[PDB]
Amino acid sequence: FSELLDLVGGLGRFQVLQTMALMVSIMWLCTQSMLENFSAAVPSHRCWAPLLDNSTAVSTSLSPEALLAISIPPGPNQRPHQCRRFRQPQWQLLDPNATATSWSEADTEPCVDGWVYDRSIFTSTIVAKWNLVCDSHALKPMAQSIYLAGILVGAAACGPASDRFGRRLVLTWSYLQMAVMGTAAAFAPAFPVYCLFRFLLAFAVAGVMMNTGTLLMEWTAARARPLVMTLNSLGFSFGHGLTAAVAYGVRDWTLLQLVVSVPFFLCFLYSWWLPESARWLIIKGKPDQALQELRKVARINGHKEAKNLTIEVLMSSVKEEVASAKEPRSVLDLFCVPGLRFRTCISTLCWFAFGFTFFGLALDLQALGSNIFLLQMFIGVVDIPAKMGALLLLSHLGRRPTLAASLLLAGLCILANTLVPHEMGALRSALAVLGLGGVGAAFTCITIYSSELFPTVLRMTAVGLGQMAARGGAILGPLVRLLGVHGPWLPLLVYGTVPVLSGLAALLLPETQSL
Ligand SMILES: *[C@@H]1O[C@H](CO)[C@@H](O)[C@H](O)[C@H]1NC(C)=O
Ligand SMILES: O=C(O)c1cnccn1
Repeated sequence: FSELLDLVGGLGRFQVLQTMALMVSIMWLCTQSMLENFSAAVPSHRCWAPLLDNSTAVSTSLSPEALLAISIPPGPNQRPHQCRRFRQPQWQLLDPNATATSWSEADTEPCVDGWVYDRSIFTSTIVAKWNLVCDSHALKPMAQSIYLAGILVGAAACGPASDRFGRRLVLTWSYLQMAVMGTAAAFAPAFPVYCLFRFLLAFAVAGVMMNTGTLLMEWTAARARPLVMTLNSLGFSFGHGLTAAVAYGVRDWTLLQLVVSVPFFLCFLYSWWLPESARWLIIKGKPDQALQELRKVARINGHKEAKNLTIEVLMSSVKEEVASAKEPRSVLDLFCVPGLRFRTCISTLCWFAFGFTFFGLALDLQALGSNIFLLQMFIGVVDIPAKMGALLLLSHLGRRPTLAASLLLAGLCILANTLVPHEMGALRSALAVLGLGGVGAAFTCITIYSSELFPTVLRMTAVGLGQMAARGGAILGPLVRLLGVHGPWLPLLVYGTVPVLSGLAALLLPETQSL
């Protein structure tokens, strides 16, 4: 194909503008995924109680700090209980002689009148709107899991649809669906409806990602292709900083979810001016339209050789692409061939480790450290040098030790976070940030390495299985957080163990750098 691109400008003004236009959309797309650190933050809470919250009653001579101790019992973390209140105010508990043995646990009752939430950091969040606390605590990670499951299902649908209807068309309607479903999720009347709209938003997020990457590749000359996928990878890195920047200014969840969605109407609008993939048009038998796209790109690049092209030139020069239809393959082929079972298992395990660990940890930063805004910023700031250093080491040391050391770095940082005492919030934050940096570096490695471990006809099927396995593991990410009831160290132990074991397994893969 690339000879046509060289006649048209294989890197130039058009590809520069296209890369910029698609990177901006990827930034906003990243914010959509990261939003529920802020849209679904858990403000500290207690039961509603008459002496504290019905100020219209007879006036109080005591201070709130005394009334709270008189009204809400102490909880396990030596702080006011989040799910119980005294059935009758415990005036006896104010005296200096008093003890916790002065009341029976049967003297408490659950929050019949509902909860009161701390408004000092966030004005509102879905947790506070629909009382996703106490017996309902499981509903937050369920919502996160439903979003990630939407991404899995949308990716499964995108492939067939993209090959039938074209890269640009599916990208266009994906942008529209993101705008519409995000706006709808901002105004959901009930929690089931919020879940439905977040699922349908995720369904489109998958389409945007896949077709962004594909439509960059099918318009970029090979000499510049590694660079462009590196830039596509940094779009998400800037998205993390953008999430921190927007969420710092917009403390109200409806307004936040609306503000990050509105941009996709603009993305939808300018996706109509992008040219459709010429490879796809020729493969599907429409060289007359492909000629129009090619001459359009040549005009954008200010070129002069555009006069030379005709549909016969296209059909003659793109034969090498047209021939690709003759050799179909399937996922079972990866496991039936005895020499490839081993590679497939270990590689898929690495993909799974990336997805599971990242969307396990990155979606509860409120638990990993002291300040969520700086945490969300720094998992973007550190992700950039992690990725660049990964590329350098992946060139100098080879694929095998770089992937192994990256995953082991991630795992050992996350596991160390179970040892560091709770008082050292700064160090706990730093170790979490470094762990997520290692996971990003490992993503950079496994993307490339999975493209080299396999023979050329199975290459695409193997990368497909890998990315689908990452999508699948991400669903289990949030659900494993429910183990925290047995101790906050246990989810960290799981999130840390998975990358360690997969990193050790990666040492068994063959090195694919030629020397
Ligand atoms: C609040 O106190 C007023 C005092 O007159 C009382 O009439 C009202 O029923 C109380 N409401 C609640 C919810 O306790
Ligand atoms: O690893 C992936 O490809 C993934 C998983 N869940 C959500 C987004 N991306």
